[PDB]
Amino acid sequence: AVPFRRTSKAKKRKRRTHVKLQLPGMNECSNCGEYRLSHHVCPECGQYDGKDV
Amino acid sequence: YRKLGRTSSQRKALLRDLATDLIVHERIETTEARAKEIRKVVEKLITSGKKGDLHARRQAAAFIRHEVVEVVQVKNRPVYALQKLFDDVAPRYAERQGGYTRILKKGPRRGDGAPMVIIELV
Amino acid sequence: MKRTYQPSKRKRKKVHGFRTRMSTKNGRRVLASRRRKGRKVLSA
Amino acid sequence: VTSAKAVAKTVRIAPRKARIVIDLIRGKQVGEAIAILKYTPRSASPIIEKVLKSAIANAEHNYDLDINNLVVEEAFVDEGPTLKRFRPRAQGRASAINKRTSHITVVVSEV
RNA sequence: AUGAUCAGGUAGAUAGGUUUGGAGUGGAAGUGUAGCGAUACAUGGAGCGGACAAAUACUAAUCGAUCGAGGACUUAACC
RNA sequence: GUAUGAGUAGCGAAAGAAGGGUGAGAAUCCCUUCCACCGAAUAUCUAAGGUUUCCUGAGGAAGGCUCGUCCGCUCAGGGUU
RNA sequence: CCGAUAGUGAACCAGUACCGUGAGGGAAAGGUGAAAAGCACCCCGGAAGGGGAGUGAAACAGUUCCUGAAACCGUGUGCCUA
RNA sequence: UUAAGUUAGAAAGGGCGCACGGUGGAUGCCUUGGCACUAGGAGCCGAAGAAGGACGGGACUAACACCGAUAUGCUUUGGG
Ligand SMILES: [Mg+2]
Ligand SMILES: [Mg+2]
Ligand SMILES: [Mg+2]
Ligand SMILES: [Mg+2]
Ligand SMILES: [Mg+2]
Ligand SMILES: [Mg+2]
Ligand SMILES: [Mg+2]
Ligand SMILES: [Mg+2]
Ligand SMILES: [Mg+2]
Ligand SMILES: [Mg+2]
Ligand SMILES: [Mg+2]
Ligand SMILES: [Mg+2]
Ligand SMILES: [Mg+2]
Ligand SMILES: [Mg+2]
Ligand SMILES: [Mg+2]
Ligand SMILES: [Mg+2]
Ligand SMILES: [Mg+2]
Ligand SMILES: [Mg+2]
Ligand SMILES: [Mg+2]
Ligand SMILES: [Mg+2]
Ligand SMILES: [Mg+2]
Ligand SMILES: [Mg+2]
Ligand SMILES: [Mg+2]
Ligand SMILES: [Mg+2]
Ligand SMILES: [Mg+2]
Ligand SMILES: [Mg+2]
Ligand SMILES: [Mg+2]
Ligand SMILES: [Mg+2]
Ligand SMILES: [Mg+2]
Ligand SMILES: [Mg+2]
Ligand SMILES: [Zn+2]
Repeated sequence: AVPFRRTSKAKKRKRRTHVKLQLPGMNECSNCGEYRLSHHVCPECGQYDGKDV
Repeated sequence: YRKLGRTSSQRKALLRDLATDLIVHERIETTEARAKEIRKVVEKLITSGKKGDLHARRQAAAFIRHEVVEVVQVKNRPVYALQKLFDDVAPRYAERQGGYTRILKKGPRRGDGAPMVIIELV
Repeated sequence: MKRTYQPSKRKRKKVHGFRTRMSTKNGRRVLASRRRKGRKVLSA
Repeated sequence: VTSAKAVAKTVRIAPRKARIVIDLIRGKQVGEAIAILKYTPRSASPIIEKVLKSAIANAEHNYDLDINNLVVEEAFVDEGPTLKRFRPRAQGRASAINKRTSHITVVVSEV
């Protein structure tokens, strides 16, 4: 329950190959022209589905 | 149904509170699952108000919290959440069958990244 | 758990005080050696 | 003349937690990179956002470049001076805690 | 467990609601009658009814974005 | 002085919810309503001990097992008849 | 004879801070520049911190500030790798 | 077209070489402080209150140094 040998740099980086984070799922608001998340209310013009919220 | 991180008595008290603020304010901001659960309760309550009996009124009063919405110059007596539910909210949806509420997603909270929404009855 | 140090002002000054040191040949020895080393507080 | 840069020296966030967000905006147009940083829910995003906007501003003012034709040329995170703290464990011993800092650098150039 | 798998995204019954049901519990509230009263009887297999069934676009699956081929050489048979 | 274990163990008994306000920034600060917990105590005094931790106006580097616009933290003036 | 792990424990507010009821034990910590001439003014930011401008022989001398090795952490790429 | 055969290429990530940074404080140079001695001097202070301290004194004063309610100092004799 305690490491027998220290971990080399190659093995550490190989383990960290999957420890990234993905890219946000966004597109452009039709009214704004600005970026926003899909299926969300855009924070700039405060509209969703062509109607003001 | 879903357990919301709290036991049966605490969960029931959370649902009675949230279903009352939606009646009084008509628009509140909460989290995702916490909104997807009160969606059902508020609509069952509005159906009870739609019936409009005395049996229905008592059955709804067994769930509404007893708090004042606003005081009116009727002698100036206040009105309560049950009165508003049976006199204002329920007559609005006389010609509507279901779906008295909608949920609009907003985005994560700074403190803990919780996905917040807005639930509002129209 | 009752711990080992239970403070008291009187019980401190009556055992470790200056007059208690100065009342004995060996207490005066202690004061002399602390003056020799150069300490800021003697006895106390 | 063609590139501008801005650094944030000794920010309190730890380097390993900021590199994971830096690795997202590398080699991307600034208009898209700002939105990338705005919609990702991490604590390092506001710091990198401020650094990137500072770099864009002093590209536009000092060297008179076109905003719409800028890309994130290079972005990296360096170690800073760490602060040494302690945490009292059980049975009378203490354990070390490192409050690490970082330096964040971003460079914008035309493409 | 999370990925994954499967059923769907207005070319819609995918989830919630609404309307009918069903299991389950067992005779609701209000009013009336009998009794001094606890209580009993009627209206009435009544009322309630998470997760089960069928209908129904009322609410949410809007709008968009990303990835993804033009196919090496040699020989062998009609060619 | 700096690594590996590793973004891993832990974050120290407990019920919170929404609406307004402040602010560059709010689950965490202020106000309101509802809910909940102790109640031979988790209430009120008072010795020992501590020694300014008390109050007001500013502050957000470090301390606070998260955040902080807040604090028994930082700065400056007061306060014990 | 030493030259900042050396030489007194102490080249710096050292028998100090801290530890112990007490007697007692007992550290770490030097260097901008010849001269503060210690960055007016503009820009991003709440600030910190930066990019210009200026002083200076030097700012890659900007308040652990002469020199600045190794461990350690990164960015880019020439050859190889399921 | 089909059949049989042969060989390229690839990088989610990694290895080696090089270039450029960050952290860290070694090495070089320097001296404010020490160590060991030589020649000379001096080898005691106190009831006329000692050695050592506490509290105070500045326009602003937390600390060092100086001073003592005559308190960041008073009188006099010389130097400048
Ligand atoms: Mg209970
Ligand atoms: Mg599909
Ligand atoms: Mg349905
Ligand atoms: Mg149909
Ligand atoms: Mg039945
Ligand atoms: Mg493990
Ligand atoms: Mg855990
Ligand atoms: Mg806790
Ligand atoms: Mg709140
Ligand atoms: Mg109780
Ligand atoms: Mg009891
Ligand atoms: Mg006292
Ligand atoms: Mg204490
Ligand atoms: Mg204090
Ligand atoms: Mg206070
Ligand atoms: Mg803070
Ligand atoms: Mg904090
Ligand atoms: Mg304080
Ligand atoms: Mg040196
Ligand atoms: Mg030394
Ligand atoms: Mg002590
Ligand atoms: Mg110098
Ligand atoms: Mg500045
Ligand atoms: Mg250099
Ligand atoms: Mg020099
Ligand atoms: Mg090096
Ligand atoms: Mg590589
Ligand atoms: Mg002699
Ligand atoms: Mg003698
Ligand atoms: Mg004179
Ligand atoms: Zn918009």
